[PDB]
Amino acid sequence: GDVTVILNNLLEGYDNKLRPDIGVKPTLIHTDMYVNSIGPVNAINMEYTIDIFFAQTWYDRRLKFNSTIKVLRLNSNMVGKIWIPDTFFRNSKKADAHWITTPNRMLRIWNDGRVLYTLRLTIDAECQLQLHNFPMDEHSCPLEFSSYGYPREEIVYQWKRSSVEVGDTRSWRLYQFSFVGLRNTTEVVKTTSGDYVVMSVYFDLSRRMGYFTIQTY
Amino acid sequence: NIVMTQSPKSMSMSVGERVTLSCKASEYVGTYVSWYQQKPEQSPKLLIYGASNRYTGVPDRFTGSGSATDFTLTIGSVQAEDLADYHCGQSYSYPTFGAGTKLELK
Amino acid sequence: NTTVFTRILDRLLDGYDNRLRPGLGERVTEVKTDIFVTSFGPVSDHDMEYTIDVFFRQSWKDERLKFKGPMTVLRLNNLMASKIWTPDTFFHNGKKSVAHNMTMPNKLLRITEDGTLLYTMRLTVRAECPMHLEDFPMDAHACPLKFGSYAYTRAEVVYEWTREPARSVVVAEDGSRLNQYDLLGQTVDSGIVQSSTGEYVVMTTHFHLKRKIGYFVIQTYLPCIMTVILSQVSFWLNRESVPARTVFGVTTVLTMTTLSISARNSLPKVAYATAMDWFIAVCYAFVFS
Amino acid sequence: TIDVFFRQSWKDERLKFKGPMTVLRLNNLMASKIWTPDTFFHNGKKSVAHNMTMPNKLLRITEDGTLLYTMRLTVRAECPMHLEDFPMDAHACPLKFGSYAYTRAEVVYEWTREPARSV
Amino acid sequence: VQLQQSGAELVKPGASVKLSCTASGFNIKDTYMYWVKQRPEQGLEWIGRIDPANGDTKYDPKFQGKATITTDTFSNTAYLQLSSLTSEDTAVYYCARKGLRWAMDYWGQGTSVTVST
Amino acid sequence: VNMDYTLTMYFQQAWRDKRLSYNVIPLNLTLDNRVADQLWVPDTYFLNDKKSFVHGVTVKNRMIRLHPDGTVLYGLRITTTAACMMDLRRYPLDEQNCTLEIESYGYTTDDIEFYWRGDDNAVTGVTKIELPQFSIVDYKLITKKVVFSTGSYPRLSLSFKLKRNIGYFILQTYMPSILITILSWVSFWINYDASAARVALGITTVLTMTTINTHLRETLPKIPYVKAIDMYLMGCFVFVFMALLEYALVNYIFFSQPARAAAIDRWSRIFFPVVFSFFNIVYWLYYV
Amino acid sequence: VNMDYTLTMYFQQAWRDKRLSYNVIPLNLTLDNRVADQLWVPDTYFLNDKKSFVHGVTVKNRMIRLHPDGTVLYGLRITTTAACMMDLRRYPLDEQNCTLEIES
Ligand SMILES: *[C@@H]1O[C@H](CO)[C@@H](O[C@@H]2O[C@H](CO)[C@@H](O[C@@H]3O[C@H](CO[C@H]4O[C@H](CO[C@H]5O[C@H](CO)[C@@H](O)[C@H](O)[C@@H]5O[C@H]5O[C@H](CO)[C@@H](O)[C@H](O)[C@@H]5O)[C@@H](O)[C@H](O[C@H]5O[C@H](CO)[C@@H](O)[C@H](O)[C@@H]5O)[C@@H]4O)[C@@H](O)[C@H](O[C@H]4O[C@H](CO)[C@@H](O)[C@H](O)[C@@H]4O[C@H]4O[C@H](CO)[C@@H](O)[C@H](O)[C@@H]4O[C@H]4O[C@H](CO)[C@@H](O)[C@H](O)[C@@H]4O)[C@@H]3O)[C@H](O)[C@H]2NC(C)=O)[C@H](O)[C@H]1NC(C)=O
Ligand SMILES: *[C@@H]1O[C@H](CO)[C@@H](O[C@@H]2O[C@H](CO)[C@@H](O[C@@H]3O[C@H](CO)[C@@H](O)[C@H](O)[C@@H]3O)[C@H](O)[C@H]2NC(C)=O)[C@H](O)[C@H]1NC(C)=O
Ligand SMILES: *[C@@H]1O[C@H](CO)[C@@H](O[C@@H]2O[C@H](CO)[C@@H](O[C@@H]3O[C@H](CO)[C@@H](O)[C@H](O)[C@@H]3O)[C@H](O)[C@H]2NC(C)=O)[C@H](O)[C@H]1NC(C)=O
Ligand SMILES: *[C@@H]1O[C@H](CO)[C@@H](O[C@@H]2O[C@H](CO)[C@@H](O)[C@H](O)[C@H]2NC(C)=O)[C@H](O)[C@H]1NC(C)=O
Ligand SMILES: CC(=O)[C@H]1CC[C@H]2[C@@H]3CC[C@H]4C[C@H](O)CC[C@]4(C)[C@H]3CC[C@]12C
Ligand SMILES: *[C@@H]1O[C@H](CO)[C@@H](O)[C@H](O)[C@H]1NC(C)=O
Ligand SMILES: *[C@@H]1O[C@H](CO)[C@@H](O)[C@H](O)[C@H]1NC(C)=O
Repeated sequence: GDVTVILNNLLEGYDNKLRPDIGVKPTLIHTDMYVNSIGPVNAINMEYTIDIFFAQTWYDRRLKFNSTIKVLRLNSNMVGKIWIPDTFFRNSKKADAHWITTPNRMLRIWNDGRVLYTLRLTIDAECQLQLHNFPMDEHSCPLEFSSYGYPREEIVYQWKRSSVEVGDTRSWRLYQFSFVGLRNTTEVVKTTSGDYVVMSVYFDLSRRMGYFTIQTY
Repeated sequence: NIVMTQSPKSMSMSVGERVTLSCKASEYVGTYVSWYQQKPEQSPKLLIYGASNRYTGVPDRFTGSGSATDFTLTIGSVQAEDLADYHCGQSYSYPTFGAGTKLELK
Repeated sequence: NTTVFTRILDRLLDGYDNRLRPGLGERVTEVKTDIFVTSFGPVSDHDMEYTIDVFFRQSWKDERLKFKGPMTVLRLNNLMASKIWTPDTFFHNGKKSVAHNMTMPNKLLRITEDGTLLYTMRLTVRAECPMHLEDFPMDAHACPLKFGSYAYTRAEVVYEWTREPARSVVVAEDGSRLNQYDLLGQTVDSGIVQSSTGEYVVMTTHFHLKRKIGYFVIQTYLPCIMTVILSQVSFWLNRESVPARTVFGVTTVLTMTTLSISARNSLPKVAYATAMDWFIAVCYAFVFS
Repeated sequence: TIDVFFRQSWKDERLKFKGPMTVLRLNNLMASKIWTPDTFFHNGKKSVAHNMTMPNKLLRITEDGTLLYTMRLTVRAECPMHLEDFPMDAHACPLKFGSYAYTRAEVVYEWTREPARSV
Repeated sequence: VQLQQSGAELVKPGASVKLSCTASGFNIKDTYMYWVKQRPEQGLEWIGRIDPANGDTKYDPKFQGKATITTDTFSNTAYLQLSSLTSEDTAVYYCARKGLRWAMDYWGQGTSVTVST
Repeated sequence: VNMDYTLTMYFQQAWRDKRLSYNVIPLNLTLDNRVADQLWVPDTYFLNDKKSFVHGVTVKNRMIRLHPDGTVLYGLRITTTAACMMDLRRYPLDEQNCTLEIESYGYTTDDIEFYWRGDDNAVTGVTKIELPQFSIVDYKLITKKVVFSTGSYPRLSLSFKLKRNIGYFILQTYMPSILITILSWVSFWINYDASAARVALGITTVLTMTTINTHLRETLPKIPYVKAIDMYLMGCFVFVFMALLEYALVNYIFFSQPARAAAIDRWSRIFFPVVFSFFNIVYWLYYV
Repeated sequence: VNMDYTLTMYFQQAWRDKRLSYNVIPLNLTLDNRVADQLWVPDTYFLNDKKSFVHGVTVKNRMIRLHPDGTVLYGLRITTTAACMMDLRRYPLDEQNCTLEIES
């Protein structure tokens, strides 16, 4: 009906290569997560699998419409036509989105230009476990993400109050370990390209003594 | 054939008190138990579709409670027009209804 | 002819927006799903996952795809399914699902004349089956398969089974790649999960399993028992033959040790004691008595 | 496994050009707009055509129409072995390659240098 | 939205009665159509359902052969025909459509059949 | 262990499209393999495949070939890892039979018709297949019309019959157990006064047998029934255990009456090889 | 056993394209990584790699940043399984020396 007219007017004269406020101020992006399951923490490879619902929300004064409907709810058919921040996880050995049955993405454009972009990810993050005190060892190893091409002067990330919210913590594949908590952190790192805003989520794992207690001791 | 044992057979209760009805299924019925309210000389009207989901136009004093086999229909502040039969029927398989409970006022 | 049908198709797609669900303003889309399990794949006990090859069928009502021609049902190609709106059903616990592309995309689309669509896919879902291995190897599991919508809350897209919920998930007779377990029956259910974004409809399907105790018997219990008997023989030997009874004791104790080690390697690295662990502990105690 | 620089060269009269340069060392994406022979390895199992960072290919159009088309590719070929003399055996692992869909009347292959000095 | 059944029938024992259920407000090809009987002062009982899009009809095992359910898509009507009837099925026959969670949200009004001489 | 088998084939299909009919040139056109993305090709899929791909080096290995009357030929070079559910109750003396079902996905039987071209020379190159372990005994081509809840679809089936060779197993798992039993039999020619020697024999034999058994059973999957090789190993283990318990019976009543001990040792020397040969013969005659 | 090693790097290249030169604005433009399909980028390849891939989450991990003087800055996040044969004649008291070769 008229939603087609709105969507056509939003993409008329729209350049998805220029971040919102390209030459005014940095783009503030609020990031939230939802940890479905923290996969097996195999010490041999110093890696661990995690499955999350990464949500990013920012303001885009170009996707600003004025109609009776307050929010536009869309699937992944309009994700490749607007600007989308290039958030990548800096300590991921291999990570990939989900595509069955349809690309697992969500796009919600509010009335004042506020965009919400949500996707499902399975990240094989890396953390060098200091295997001393084994098996009486405790680890707290992170998941770091940041923009790739946009330095601190262009894209600034910022956690929400209630950003990271774990699931049930019972049907996870944490066999030898045990989830005890998490904490979010924001810093600024220096790279050959520029200064980047690096966000981190630290998960605290405590190795329960059972498998090794009955296998070797 | 899944059989639904509805209890009690016939209860009498005064106005303004909490009342509860039970419907125990024989086999597994996940949440596909519906509660219908049939007033005398009328056609049954759906109250609770699925377990614990009020139908459009049903007062908030009706509440369902679901499980695999046991289901419950609780009425809160009972008014004077809630004097009717109350059938429970599963739909996980071919639909089979219960015997119904004749609610009465005293 | 085929130009009448080309004209019908071009009239269908002329003025169609595949970014808008059918009935965006005054209706909630009703997706009638269905599953046909062509083969229940092998339940990987190490990863606590399981594979299942399905014919995932969906069917909604699109009023923007009504036509009137010589044929009633347009059995179109799988490439038309990318120009219309199709629900984005994702599996809530699937790990790495693949959609087959041999030799052409294994999809289907039948547009009925009144708009009723039908869209089937051939999937190989590798879902997660959390297991409580506290009765190993005499345990029974209920491996779930939860699928719902992404980006469409409950006020927009509601899912429903297409037949009686007891007859929706069908398993083929010869479709059992289970060599270790034993599929007992399916069990479907429909609920609503809350979230930070909205309320979503979630359809659940548990496949009840039951482990077969033959392989574990043969390779752990018998060897354990025979080892206990072989240890118990050392009593009927006379007291003068110390070398022999010593060999009996040491060899049996170390055979029990290696059996415990080899029996624990098959299972996931779990942090509680299974039933087999108790049997092996008691046999170990017997050889040490 | 083997890792080769598969060079091919044919003559396309539809690509004659006269300009300031003799040969045109064009990109690897221009080679997707002209005709290129569909060579395949008769006994390959799973071969990859490296495209790191950009597709590993090369196309040189000489001024008289002669094309040069070079690929970099890893071929995981088959090599049936008779192991009656194991571990004192000797093998001859083949690498057969020909055309797909073009019979001998249409496309014939040849070695560019002397057959001894080609591979 | 509105299901209109037929009127009361007074049929001799041993004959066939064909009750009609006209659905106004929707198309019967979208949902199923259940037929329910209710003897006086007893619980509801299922007879059978029909999928009007195909014609697949399922019956209660104790009603197989005795009753048959047909449809008419042009007038959006469901017909229930009792082939051979005794003097015991003097019940009230309701016509209902399946609802959201497989419930029967919209019922008819009831055609109280009567078998006597 | 995966109950699958990988086969590489040149899968060719031939239909008749009247729209691709030309009567200007008299030659059978052979177009680039990229024009197949602009024609209609049947939606053929293998029902029991798990991981397959069209070889894509140096190009997408496909052939499209028109004819002046509309006939289209369309070949691919596929590598399917099909599923092969095996009955291992006779392993390794078993004959397997697993198929390759070729079915059309979208089109019912009133929209497409599958048929082998030649009906006996359709499938070639089977008599040149050299497998390292199995050996193709027979192959069959079948044509059916399966019925699903969405219609009735045509289907072709290509079925092999693989008979497993027994040389490798006779070399690897039967001979070591047989010779370990022969070694265990040595404990009878030693004098019954030796208490360490005979014990050594019987205990080393027992441990060796059990080790071999577990290792071989691991090389295969967690199959819940008793295979044939498992039956042979269990029989060998019973023979070893009996030898050890006969040494123990001799050592029990040795001090009381050595004459009966020597008689039992002779009886064992005579009747362990006989019973073992009888069991071995009945085994190799029940399975072969 | 495979005689190879795996390394993850932030491969970055910098050339000067006189066609992508501008002077009306003073800032260094950082375009979306989808414009790298419309510019010219050098055909750099690693000779001794076996399996390589640019990470693609949440987008294709590459940067393409222009400068006002024409300088183009093109970065990738690669994970190369470079192949390097080892000399184990002094195992395990040995020193391996193996490299990564970058060629046009
Ligand atoms: C070296 O060579 C390598 C091999 O070639 C090469 O890898 C290839 O890279 C390219 C580009 O990066 C990949 O192509 C892209 O893939 C994206 C997603 O990839 C995922 O999915 C594919 C499988 O793709 C199928 O499934 C998706 C999701 O359903 C479909 O969208 C696809 O079209 C395709 O569907 C067909 O096939 C299905 C069977 O699988 C059928 O069921 C279906 O019906 C179709 O027939 C996987 O293979 C990928 O795995 C690989 O990549 C991951 C990356 O992390 C690796 O980890 C992994 O190991 C594998 O390597 C992955 O899982 C596509 O989204 C993308 O298409 C979009 O982008 C292009 C370009 O912008 C658009 O033109 C295109 O239209 C798409 O945009 C539309 O759709 C998106 C949906 O998100 C919208 O958001 C967007 O707005 C737009 O919508 C608009 O257009 C629509 C029509 O297009 C319209 O409907 C809308 O309404 C709207 O108008 C693109 O296809 C390719 O997959 C890689 N292949 C492999 C084997 O890896 C590598 O890059 C090379 N290296 C270098 C350095 O060059
Ligand atoms: C699954 O199989 C289908 C069909 O076999 C594949 O579809 C094909 O995809 C390729 C590339 O995605 C298409 O080629 C493209 O053509 C356009 C012109 O429209 C061109 O601009 C592009 O550069 C590209 O060359 C091809 O047309 C398309 N064919 C069909 C029939 O849809 C699909 O890619 C396969 N997916 C996977 C993951 O293997
Ligand atoms: C391997 O196993 C397959 C699967 O069972 C065998 O296929 C079977 O082959 C027989 C004989 O070719 C078929 O019998 C046929 O039955 C039809 C029924 O109408 C009849 O018309 C034919 O004349 C013939 O009697 C049988 O149907 C078929 N089974 C299936 C499920 O298709 C195959 O024979 C086995 N052997 C080999 C070497 O593959
Ligand atoms: C996640 O990040 C948020 C924001 O950085 C943290 O919330 C702050 O918490 C401190 C101490 O509780 C308060 O003084 C601030 O006012 C909060 N800020 C906001 C914006 O909420 C939160 O503590 C972090 N989660 C942790 C550390 O677990
Ligand atoms: C006296 C004699 O000949 C000896 C030689 C071997 C002995 C057996 C070994 C295995 C034993 C297992 C359990 O300890 C029960 C007793 C048990 C069967 C023993 C009985 C006495 C035997 C037959
Ligand atoms: C085309 O193919 C047919 C059948 O293979 C053959 O008889 C005919 O000679 C071919 N045409 C030419 C020009 O070779
Ligand atoms: C652009 O990059 C150059 C590189 O050194 C730097 O000197 C300059 O300050 C950058 N421009 C801005 C506006 O930061």
